[PDB]
Amino acid sequence: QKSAQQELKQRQRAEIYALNRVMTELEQQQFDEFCK
Amino acid sequence: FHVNKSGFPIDSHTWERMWMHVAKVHPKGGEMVGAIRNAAFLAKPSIPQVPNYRLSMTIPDWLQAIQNYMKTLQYNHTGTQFFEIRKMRPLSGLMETAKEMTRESLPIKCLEAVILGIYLTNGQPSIERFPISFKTYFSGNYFHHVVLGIYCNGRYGSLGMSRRAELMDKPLTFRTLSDLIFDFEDSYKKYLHTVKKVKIGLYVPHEPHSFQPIEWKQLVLNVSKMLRADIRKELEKYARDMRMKI
Repeated sequence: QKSAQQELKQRQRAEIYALNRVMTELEQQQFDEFCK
Repeated sequence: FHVNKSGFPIDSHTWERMWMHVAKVHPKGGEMVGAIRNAAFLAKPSIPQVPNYRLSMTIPDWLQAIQNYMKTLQYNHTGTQFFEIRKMRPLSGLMETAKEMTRESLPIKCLEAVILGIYLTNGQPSIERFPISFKTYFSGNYFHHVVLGIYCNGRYGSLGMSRRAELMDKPLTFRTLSDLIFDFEDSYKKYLHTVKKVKIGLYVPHEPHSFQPIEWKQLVLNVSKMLRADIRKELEKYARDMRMKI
């Protein structure tokens, strides 16, 4: 019920921010290939 | 460019399609996804405190606290937009989504940020809020972007979120709407974007009627077809119309 889903929400959030860090760094490197 | 329509927690179909998208986009795709999914010692990201205006703050500090909050949530580079925004939905319902974003506390893109910015500035009548939408062209394709224009104490600025630092927040130092727009135009050209269309909405009411939506395109300008002088002329006339409540 409303408890297993909170655990899942938090798990998904931690993976989302780990993913977003990696993708942010990739965009920063492709964008740097543009400015160079 | 997917959008999560399953709420929270994100359902299976939405979750797996996000992961396949990033696996494809990233050069080390499959190795990357395996390092994150079901990783056992992932940091639990802290939850930023939601800004709230206090009489002890200046208005620029308060609005910078709003912009820093959005930067802390981060621009969403995953390819999956996490909060569905239906643009013609009444403000009443959009404000429930904005509240939801402060609760779930996830990365956001440009439209989500405009809604957040409205939510976080509602209740301070000295700030007027209105959306500014851009349609641009870059190497064969059209791109869309929106920010929250603001007007306060005789100055224009903005709040927003973008993959670029120059296509978002602008301080309260522009003396005309035209100067604000032309600053966005000049920033866009650093990235070899041509602005095709500028759309200005109406002021977003602090106390909307139950059914009132945001109006996104009260003024629509096909800017790539016009000269500087004609663009400024039209923007200044519309801006004075706004400030008069005509």
